[PDB]
Amino acid sequence: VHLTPVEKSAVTALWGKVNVDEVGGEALGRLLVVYPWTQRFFESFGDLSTPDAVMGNPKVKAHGKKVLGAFSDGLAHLDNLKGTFATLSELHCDKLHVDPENFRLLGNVLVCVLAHHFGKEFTPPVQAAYQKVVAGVANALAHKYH
Amino acid sequence: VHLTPVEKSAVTALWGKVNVDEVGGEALGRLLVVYPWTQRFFESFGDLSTPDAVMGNPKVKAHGKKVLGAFSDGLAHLDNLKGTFATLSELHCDKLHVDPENFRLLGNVLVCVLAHHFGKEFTPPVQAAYQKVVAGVANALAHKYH
Amino acid sequence: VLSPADKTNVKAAWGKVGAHAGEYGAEALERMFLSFPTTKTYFPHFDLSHGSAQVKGHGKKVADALTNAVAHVDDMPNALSALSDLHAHKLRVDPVNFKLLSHCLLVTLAAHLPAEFTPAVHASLDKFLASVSTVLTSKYR
Amino acid sequence: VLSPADKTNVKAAWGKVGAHAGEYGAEALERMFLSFPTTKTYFPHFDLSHGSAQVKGHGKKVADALTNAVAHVDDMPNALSALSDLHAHKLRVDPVNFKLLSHCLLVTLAAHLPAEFTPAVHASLDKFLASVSTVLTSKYR
Ligand code: HEM
Ligand code: HEM
Ligand code: HEM
Ligand code: HEM
Repeated sequence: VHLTPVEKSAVTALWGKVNVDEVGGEALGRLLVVYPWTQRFFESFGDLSTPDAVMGNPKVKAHGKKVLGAFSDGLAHLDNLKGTFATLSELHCDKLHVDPENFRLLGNVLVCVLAHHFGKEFTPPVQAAYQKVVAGVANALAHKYH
Repeated sequence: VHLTPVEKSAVTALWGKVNVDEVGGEALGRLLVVYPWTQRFFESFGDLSTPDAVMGNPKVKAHGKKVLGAFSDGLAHLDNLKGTFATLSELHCDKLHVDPENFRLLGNVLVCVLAHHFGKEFTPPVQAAYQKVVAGVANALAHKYH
Repeated sequence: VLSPADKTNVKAAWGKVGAHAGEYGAEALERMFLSFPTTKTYFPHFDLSHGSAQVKGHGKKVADALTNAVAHVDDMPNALSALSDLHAHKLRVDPVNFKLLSHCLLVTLAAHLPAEFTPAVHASLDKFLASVSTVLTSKYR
Repeated sequence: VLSPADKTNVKAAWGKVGAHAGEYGAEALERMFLSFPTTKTYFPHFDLSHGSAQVKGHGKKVADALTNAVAHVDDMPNALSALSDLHAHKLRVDPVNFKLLSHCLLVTLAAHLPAEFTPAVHASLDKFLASVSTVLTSKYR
């Protein structure tokens, strides 16, 4: 996907105000709650039967922080998404067997978390930029699937 | 776009036996029949109330020939789909106001039509080559949207 | 399917939306037109510039339709009858677009409801919006 | 929704598939794996080679469920209740993939039923596969 200079700037400026630990846990947890079929990759995380069980699960939080730490690295190089995520793309396909569609579901959940988190600061232009980024990361991550 | 020489020879060899007039009318006709909301752009064509009305309609056959004729022109320039369809992309957006989703629906209908017309020749690997072509063409036509 | 917990979650959140229905609907449309430019192909006759009174007016109508849906969460198909036909046979909006508006409605709600936009309410709202869209695209063919 | 003509077209088309249902089931699966590689993520334990006894075996099961769906076309939800639960609670295949398999099934029938795959039958089958997919995704959330 192509990001214009304004879009890239909108994305990183705001990301600088983000607490990756907290947001990572919110996003991954709300993913498992809103789209239940995603729990299939995390049966070993423990109890995920309820929203409160999912949200308070320490493994969910630890994992959210990890996926977002990698997401964060990709944001630092918006012009090289494919290359940055090439190895993880192979991993998710060959080792993890994760359907790329899950990358897109997490993307939209992330945008909702940022909106909830930032309130009026998450303006339409800022959201539009995040939607491009989120679609770009999902594409980069699904790029090595065969 | 991204086609292995084997896939390119495949797409090419099969397209050389295609009579765009016949398959064009077939493909656009089936689009309008299977996905009726696509008729929203062809009110001037007249009666499209029944499969028989759509299929025998002269304007439907005419537009089908044109569309498939342009598609055929894209196959002769697989090295530059975006460059080749740039003008048509702006046109479908600004003048015609066609939701890009339609190109994807037409691509899938066309694959079914090639399967129907060719039978056993349309092997699973030939289909995969065509799925990429059809997706690439749709992306080239949606690139100037804004 | 919408469970009793879903129904109470949607009702409570929309109750909070209240008199902001119209403005949230207008905001959702602007976020949609900006984030997913292709949706604009359905409004070629609209003044789609920033702050358009036409987008605002439409936002109110879309808002009112949803308030009505919440009020008839038990039998939406019969409450959204005229609108389903409208979109299916007059407007002919490709089904893929309903997901886009729903996403933008959720973001707008998240941005305005800090207290009530909990993971569970978020799940209920998403389920609700998918059902409304299912009712609206039920007569396409 | 499925009209009488739809039900009539499905039954006519499927009845012609007959004893070939298993083979077509396997061909659609193979076309899916090749055209849409992401679908293979749900079959990591499978032998996905061309001619795989395992793909042939799975194709037969899918074909049997469809033959059963056609037989109880009027009461698909109840008829497919257990398969719906399986996908919703155990397999948990993302909804998007159902459209990919449906397309490949349709491509397989087209390649095998020259005379039967008319525009009207094509539409009816697409609607049929869509209803089946919807039933199988009814219990996800
Ligand atoms: C923004 C997209 C995402 C990024 C950047 C990402 C990144 C990562 C990273 C850094 C790892 C660790 C790899 C290693 O151990 O070397 C990983 C593991 C994993 N990811 Fe992703 N991920 C993302 C989305 C997803 C999604 C959507 C799911 C599925 C719903 C998922 C499921 C997994 C699983 C099951 C693991 C293995 C965890 C374990 O070892 O227990 N990931 N991911
Ligand atoms: C492979 C995809 C397609 C190609 C290559 C294509 C090509 C064309 C061409 C060459 C024209 C004439 C442009 C001019 O000189 O004014 C055209 C017009 C048009 N196309 Fe597209 N098109 C495609 C898909 C679609 C689809 C799927 C629809 C909508 C369901 C659509 C709707 C239209 C309409 C409304 C016109 C105007 C027809 C008229 O003037 O009567 N096109 N297209
Ligand atoms: C969440 C679902 C939606 C709701 C509740 C909704 C509601 C409405 C309402 C209340 C109307 C006015 C009907 C009347 O005049 O009585 C309408 C019109 C319309 N809708 Fe929908 N709509 C929805 C989704 C969509 C989507 C996704 C699009 C396209 C991106 C769309 C495009 C249109 C268009 C083109 C009109 C005509 C507007 C005009 O010309 O004034 N709608 N909708
Ligand atoms: C046309 C709709 C579908 C039908 C009728 C269908 C049918 C079936 C049937 C009958 C089984 C065998 C159940 C058993 O072992 O008792 C099954 C299993 C399964 N289906 Fe579905 N299914 C559908 C779509 C899909 C799609 C889209 C995917 C994913 C790409 C999928 C993935 C699976 C998987 C992974 C299994 C387990 C196979 C194994 O581990 O041996 N299904 N399905």
